[PDB]
Amino acid sequence: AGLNTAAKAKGLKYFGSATDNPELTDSAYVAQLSNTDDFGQITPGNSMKWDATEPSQNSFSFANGDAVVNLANKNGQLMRCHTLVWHSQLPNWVSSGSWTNATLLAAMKNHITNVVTHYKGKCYAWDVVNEALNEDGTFRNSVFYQIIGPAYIPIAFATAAAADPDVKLYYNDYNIEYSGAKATAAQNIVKMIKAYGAKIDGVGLQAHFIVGSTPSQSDLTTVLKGYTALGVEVAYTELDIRMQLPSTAAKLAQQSTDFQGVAAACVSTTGCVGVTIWDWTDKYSWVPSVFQGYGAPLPWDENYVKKPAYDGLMAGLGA
Ligand SMILES: O[C@@H]1[C@@H](O)[C@H](O[C@@H]2CO[C@H](O)[C@H](O)[C@H]2O)OC[C@H]1O
Ligand SMILES: *[C@@H]1O[C@H](CO)[C@@H](O)[C@H](O)[C@H]1NC(C)=O
Repeated sequence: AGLNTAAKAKGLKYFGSATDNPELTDSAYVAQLSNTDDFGQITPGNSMKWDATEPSQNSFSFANGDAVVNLANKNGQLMRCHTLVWHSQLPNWVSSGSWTNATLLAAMKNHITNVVTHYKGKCYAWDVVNEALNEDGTFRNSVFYQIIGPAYIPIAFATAAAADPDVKLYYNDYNIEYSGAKATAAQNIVKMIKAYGAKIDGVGLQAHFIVGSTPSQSDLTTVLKGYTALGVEVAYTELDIRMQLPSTAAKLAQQSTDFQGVAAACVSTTGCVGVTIWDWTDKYSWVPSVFQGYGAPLPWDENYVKKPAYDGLMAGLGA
């Protein structure tokens, strides 16, 4: 019947989509987001980030995050919860602070404990740390790395696990889906977390790809299995395949094969639990505001009509 029914028939836990709170007032949008043939899982694109949830220190705010959970609960959809520790979308008090290791650690741990406890029981997975790596596999020089050093990563995981021992704890990043220094360094993050004694359950592969320049099915699968070999699960967490505009029939067809290989890579790898696309309609994609000249990245167009990529995904899921 749809992406989620097809995914589950192949043993995946879900096919799902991100969304954001302004979109939930569009009734036609909501109807399709709520179609559980296509979506069995929801990620909040923004309302669980640090700026949204802890706008002042020790002053938490959950209305917007909770509204997305409420919609998923209404529909019987799973949640992925996104994201606890990240260098972007920090409130001013974090980025402007004069910190020591002890005072930033206390603020970081408090952030994690409060947000995870609030959502205890409500999330399939958390993206506990997001985008901790440079492209060469060194650590990104965020405020957390500058002040705390590499230990911020396992400390974040351990803190989340203490607050909610049941939820799957993920490391999430982009450009870790293809073979290379960054992917290898993501494997090393998994190893480091476990060497500290902290828990890590999954690797989240953002999968912000480019039409005609998407990793091949074979490389995607080698990379997925490089993580599942480590005793973790994997998921594609933010899948979109941006095209260099303008859109054409030929580009739409290439986009379909590109999406097909992603889905098929996941099915081929036991331990790949699911795919989430980063929203579902071109109308609401983040891409054009960030990648000048690119767009049309998703399986439905800006009029909410399926594109060839929808069929590519179904074919990769063996439906
Ligand atoms: O802010 C980051 C973006 O920088 C990140 O951009 C990458 C860059 O490397 C790639 O071309 C990949 O396709 C893009 O997504 O994307 C995630 C975002 O949070
Ligand atoms: C910060 O302190 C924790 C001990 O609580 C430690 O694991 C970490 O390595 C320290 N980092 C720095 C730069 O001192």
